[PDB]
Amino acid sequence: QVQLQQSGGELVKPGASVKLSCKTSGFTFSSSYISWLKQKPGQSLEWIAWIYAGTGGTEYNQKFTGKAQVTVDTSSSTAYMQFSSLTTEDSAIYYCARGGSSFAMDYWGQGTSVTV
Amino acid sequence: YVDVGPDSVKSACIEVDIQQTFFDKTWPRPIDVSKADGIIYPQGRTYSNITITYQGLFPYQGDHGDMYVYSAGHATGTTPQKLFVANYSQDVKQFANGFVVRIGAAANSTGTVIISPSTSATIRKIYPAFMLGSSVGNFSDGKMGRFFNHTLVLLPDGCGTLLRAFYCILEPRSGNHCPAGNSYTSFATYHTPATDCSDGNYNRNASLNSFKEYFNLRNCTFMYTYNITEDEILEWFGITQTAQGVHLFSSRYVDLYGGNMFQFATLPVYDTIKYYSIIPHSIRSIQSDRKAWAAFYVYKLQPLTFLLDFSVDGYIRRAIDCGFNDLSQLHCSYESFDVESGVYSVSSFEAKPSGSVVEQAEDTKIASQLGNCVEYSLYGVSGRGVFQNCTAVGVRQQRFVYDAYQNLVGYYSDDGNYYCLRACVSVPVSVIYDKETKTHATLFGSVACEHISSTMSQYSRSTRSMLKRRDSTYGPLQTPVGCVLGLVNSSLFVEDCKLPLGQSLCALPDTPS
Amino acid sequence: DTKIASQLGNCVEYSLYGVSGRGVFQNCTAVGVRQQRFVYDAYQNLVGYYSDDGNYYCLRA
Amino acid sequence: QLVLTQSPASLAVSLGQRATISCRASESSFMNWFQQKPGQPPKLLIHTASNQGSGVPARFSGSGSGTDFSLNIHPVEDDDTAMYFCQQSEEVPLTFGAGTKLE
Ligand SMILES: *[C@@H]1O[C@H](CO)[C@@H](O[C@@H]2O[C@H](CO)[C@@H](O[C@@H]3O[C@H](CO[C@H]4O[C@H](CO)[C@@H](O)[C@H](O)[C@@H]4O)[C@@H](O)[C@H](O[C@H]4O[C@H](CO)[C@@H](O)[C@H](O)[C@@H]4O)[C@@H]3O)[C@H](O)[C@H]2NC(C)=O)[C@H](O)[C@H]1NC(C)=O
Ligand SMILES: *[C@@H]1O[C@H](CO)[C@@H](O[C@@H]2O[C@H](CO)[C@@H](O[C@@H]3O[C@H](CO)[C@@H](O)[C@H](O)[C@@H]3O)[C@H](O)[C@H]2NC(C)=O)[C@H](O)[C@H]1NC(C)=O
Ligand SMILES: *[C@@H]1O[C@H](CO)[C@@H](O[C@@H]2O[C@H](CO)[C@@H](O)[C@H](O)[C@H]2NC(C)=O)[C@H](O)[C@H]1NC(C)=O
Ligand SMILES: *[C@@H]1O[C@H](CO)[C@@H](O[C@@H]2O[C@H](CO)[C@@H](O)[C@H](O)[C@H]2NC(C)=O)[C@H](O)[C@H]1NC(C)=O
Ligand SMILES: *[C@@H]1O[C@H](CO)[C@@H](O)[C@H](O)[C@H]1NC(C)=O
Ligand SMILES: *[C@@H]1O[C@H](CO)[C@@H](O)[C@H](O)[C@H]1NC(C)=O
Ligand SMILES: *[C@@H]1O[C@H](CO)[C@@H](O)[C@H](O)[C@H]1NC(C)=O
Ligand SMILES: *[C@@H]1O[C@H](CO)[C@@H](O)[C@H](O)[C@H]1NC(C)=O
Ligand SMILES: *[C@@H]1O[C@H](CO)[C@@H](O)[C@H](O)[C@H]1NC(C)=O
Ligand SMILES: *[C@@H]1O[C@H](CO)[C@@H](O)[C@H](O)[C@H]1NC(C)=O
Repeated sequence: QVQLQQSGGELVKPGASVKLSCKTSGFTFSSSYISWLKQKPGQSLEWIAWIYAGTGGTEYNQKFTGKAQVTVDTSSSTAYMQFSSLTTEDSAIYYCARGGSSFAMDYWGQGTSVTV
Repeated sequence: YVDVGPDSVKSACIEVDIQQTFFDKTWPRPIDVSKADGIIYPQGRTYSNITITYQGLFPYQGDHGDMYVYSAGHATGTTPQKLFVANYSQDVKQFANGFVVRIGAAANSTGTVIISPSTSATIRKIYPAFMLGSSVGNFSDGKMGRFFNHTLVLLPDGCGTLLRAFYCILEPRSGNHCPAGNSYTSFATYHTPATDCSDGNYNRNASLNSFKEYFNLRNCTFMYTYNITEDEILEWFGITQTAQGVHLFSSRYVDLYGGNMFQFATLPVYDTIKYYSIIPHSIRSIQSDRKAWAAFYVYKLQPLTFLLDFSVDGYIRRAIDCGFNDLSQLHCSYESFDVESGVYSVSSFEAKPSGSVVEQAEDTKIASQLGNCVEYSLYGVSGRGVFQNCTAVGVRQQRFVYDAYQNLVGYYSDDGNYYCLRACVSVPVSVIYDKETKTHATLFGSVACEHISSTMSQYSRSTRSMLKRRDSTYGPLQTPVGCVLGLVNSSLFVEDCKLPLGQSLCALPDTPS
Repeated sequence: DTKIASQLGNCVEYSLYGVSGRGVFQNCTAVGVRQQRFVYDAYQNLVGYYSDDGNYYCLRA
Repeated sequence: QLVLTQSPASLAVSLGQRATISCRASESSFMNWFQQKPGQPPKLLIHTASNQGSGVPARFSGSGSGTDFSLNIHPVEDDDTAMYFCQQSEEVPLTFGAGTKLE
C-alpha cells in the first residue's frame, strides 16, 4: 500500500518561510516523481513543482519561481517543499502527490495547512 | 542573448529505443582520391590547368568512413510510436582539425528500412545531425556524451530543407524520458513526415522542436539557418576549426554535381572543439510510409600531402595520396607514373621496435634482450638496436666501445658480458614498374627470401595491396640481384626487358591481351 | 577617388581584396575555379581575377 | 498551461443513478479525472481520458478526446459526494479545472 505522509500545519507572518515535507512508502521513492500542489478552500488545485527523486531534476510553475524550491532526500524517502517570502495570498493547504510529468497522480498526502 | 523561441511545454519526452543490432550493417563507401573524393578545395586562392603537391587537411585514400544509419521509428501501422535509433549520441570522437562527411551515398538504391530487416524501400538522402563542444562528461543518471556550457548543435530540419546551426547552453529537461528525468536512454531528434513533410509546407521546426523536448535552449549566442535544395545528389560536406571560427564546408553550393568541397559559412565558435558525436535520429513514419535512408559516412581530416590535379575549370578531378603506397610516393616526387620507367628505389622498411633494455647503477626482464631491435638506455647512453653476444674488443673497463664514425660498437654490461651493437637492421626496397601494363614486382635486395613474406610488419608504406593482387599466390623467389615478389620463374633469355635487374638478370613485362 | 574600379590599361598599381601588385588588366575569358576570385600560375603569381563587376581580367603585370 | 472549463457546476444524483460530469478544454489527450471528497485530497479516478486509476471501482468510467472529456459514475453512492475535476497532464504546468460538485 502506497502512502504519502505530510507534516502538520503552521502559522506564520508575511515575509516568513515554511518548509513542508512528505515521507513516502509502498513504492521506490527514487523511481517516482513527487509533485507539490497548492489549494485554497473552494478553489481548484495548482501545481507548484515536481521533482524526480531519482535524479533530483525539477520543474516549476512560473508563478512560484523565486519563491518555491522543491527537493528530496532519498535516504529518508522524503520529498520537501520550501517556500520563502510568504504572503497572505499564500495561505493554503499544500499537498504532495505521487505522480508528475506525464504520470497521473494516484497517491496523495493528507495536506499541510499553512496560514500566513 | 539570442531569442530562439520558447521552450517546449510538453511534460515528457518521447521514449527512445536504442537497438544497435538493427543498424549493424556493412556498407563501406570509401574515399577514392584518384577522382578527388573528399578533397576540400584549398582556400585563399585558385589555380587551373595544373598538377601541384600540397600539404593540408584532407581525408586519406581508402578511408571507408564511420557509417551512420538513421531510421524509421516504431509504429502500429496506423500511427507512429517510439523512436528507434542507433547508439550514436555517446559516440564521442576527437574533433582535432575537423572531419568530413559523405551524404546520401546510398541514395536512389533500394534497401532495408532498418527497423524491419525484411522490408526494403528506395533510399533517401538525409542530412546528418551533430553535437560538438570543448568539453564532455556524464549525465546525472550515468549516461555518456554530455556536452558542457555552450554546445554547438548542427541540426538539419524541415525534412532536410534547412540547417540549423546554433550555440546554446543545453538545459536538460526533467520529465519522463528526458535527460534529467525517469527512464532516460538517449535523447534523439525526430520528425513526423505524416505532418512534417507536407508538400509546400514542411515543418521547418520539426527537429528543432523535438530537440527542445529534451533540452531547453539557453543563453544562445547564435542560431543561423541555411537553406538546402532538396535532391538525392551525392554530396560532400564537412567542418574545421581555426582561430577565426568554425568553418562549414560543402560541395552543395559550388560543385553540386562534382564533389569538391568549398567553404559556405563560418560560425562564431572560438572555444576549441575537442569532442563531437552524432545525434541519433528517428523518423515517426508509419509502416505504410516506412522509407529507407542513406547512411552518411564520416571520415577524419588530417594534414596530408597530396598531388592535386586542377582542370582548366579549376576543380580538382584527381588527387594522389602520396604516402598510400611506395609507388604513390614516387608518383608525387616524379609527378606521374609513365614518366621514364617507374623503376625507382622506394622508401625502405623501418625495423619494427621491441621493448627496451635498461642498465645503470645509481619492469622485468629488461637487463638484456637478444634480440631484433630494442630500445635502450645504458649508463646515460641511449639508442635502439640489437645486441649480440660477442668477444670483447677494448679498452677494458671503459664500458662503451665506439667505431670510426663515433657510433656505438658495443658495451660491457654488469653481467660480465660484452655485447656487440648492430643498431637495427632494415629492409631496402625497390620497385619494378611497367607503365604499359600498369603492373609491378618488387625486390628486397640483400635481405634475401629467408626473411620475406607476402605480408609485412615493418613497415615501408601503408599498403602493399597492389602487389598482393598477384603476389598472395606466390612465395618469394630468390635471385642474385635480390629477393623478389611477383617474379614468376620462366627460364627465359631476353636481350632487354627495359627493366634489367643488372648482373645477368632481367624482369620481363607480360604481353597485353 | 574615381574611376579606380578598373583601368585598362598599361601599368596600374592595384589592391584587390588584400591582394596587391602592379600591372595591366585585360578583358579575357575565365579560367577557374569560379567563385574563388584570384587565379594563380605555375610560379604562384597572379594570372587573373574575378571582379565584382562580373568581369574576369587577365593580369600581365 | 491548459485552461479547463467544467459543466455542470453542480449536480444532484440519487443513490443508484448515473452521474454525468463533463470537461471542456480551451485547446488540445492525457486528461485525468479526480474525486475530492470533502476533507480529502483529490483521488485519481480516470487517466488518459478513459482508463481506471489505481484501486478505482468499475463504477467510474471515463471517455474523451480533443477538447471534450467526460466521466460517468454509475451507480452513484451517497459517499460519492465530492468535487470532480479534470486535470491535464500532457503539458506542464499541470492544471486542474474549476470542478463540479456532485451531491
Ligand atoms: C522555428 O524556430 C525558430 C528559431 O529561430 C523561430 O525563430 C525565432 O522566432 C521567434 C518568434 O517566434 C523570434 O523572437 C521574436 O523576435 C522578434 C523580433 O526579432 C528581431 O529582434 C529581436 C530583438 O530581441 C532579436 O532578438 C531577433 O534576433 C531579431 O533581430 C521580437 O520582437 C519578439 O519579441 C516578443 O516576444 C518575446 C518573447 O519571445 C518577448 O520577450 C518580447 O517582449 C516580445 O513580446 C521575439 O523576440 C526569434 O528571434 C527567432 N529566432 C531566430 C534565431 O531567428 C521560428 O519562428 C520558428 N518557426 C516556427 C514555424 O515555429
Ligand atoms: C540519385 O538520382 C538523382 C536523379 O537522377 C541524381 O541526380 C542527378 O545527377 C546527375 C549527375 O551529376 C546530374 O547531371 C548534371 O546535370 C548538370 C546540368 O547542367 C550538368 O551541368 C552536370 O555536369 C551533370 O550532367 C543531374 O542533373 C542530377 N539530377 C538533378 C535533379 O539535379 C543523383 O546524383 C543520384 N544520387 C546518387 C547518390 O546516386
Ligand atoms: C560548464 O558547465 C559545468 C557543468 O554544467 C560547470 O561546472 C560546475 O560548476 C559548479 C560551480 O559550483 C560546480 O558545483 C559543479 O559541480 C560543476 N560541474 C562540473 C561537471 O564540473 C562549469 O562551471 C560551466 N562552465 C562555464 C564557463 O559556464
Ligand atoms: C545564463 O546566464 C545567466 C546569468 O546571466 C546564468 O545565471 C547564473 O547561473 C549561475 C550558475 O551557477 C548562478 O550561480 C548565478 O547566480 C546565476 N545568476 C543569476 C542572476 O541568477 C544562467 O544560469 C545561464 N543559463 C544557463 C542555462 O546556464
Ligand atoms: C560515466 O560513468 C561511468 C560509470 O562506470 C564511468 O565509468 C565513466 O568514467 C563516467 N564518465 C565520465 C566522463 O565521468
Ligand atoms: C529558405 O527559403 C524560404 C522560402 O520562403 C525563406 O523564407 C527562408 O528565409 C530561407 N532561409 C534561408 C536560410 O535562406
Ligand atoms: C591549358 O594549357 C593549354 C596548353 O596548350 C592551353 O592551350 C589551354 O588554353 C590552357 N587552359 C587554361 C585554363 O589555362
Ligand atoms: C657468448 O657468451 C659466452 C659467455 O661465457 C662467452 O664466453 C662467449 O665467448 C660469447 N660469444 C662470443 C662470440 O664471444
Ligand atoms: C628457376 O628454375 C630453374 C630450374 O632449373 C632453377 O635452376 C632456378 O634457380 C629457378 N630460379 C628461381 C628464382 O626460382
Ligand atoms: C570582354 O568583356 C565581355 C563582357 O561581356 C565578355 O563577354 C568577353 O568575353 C570579354 N573578352 C574576352 C576575350 O573574354
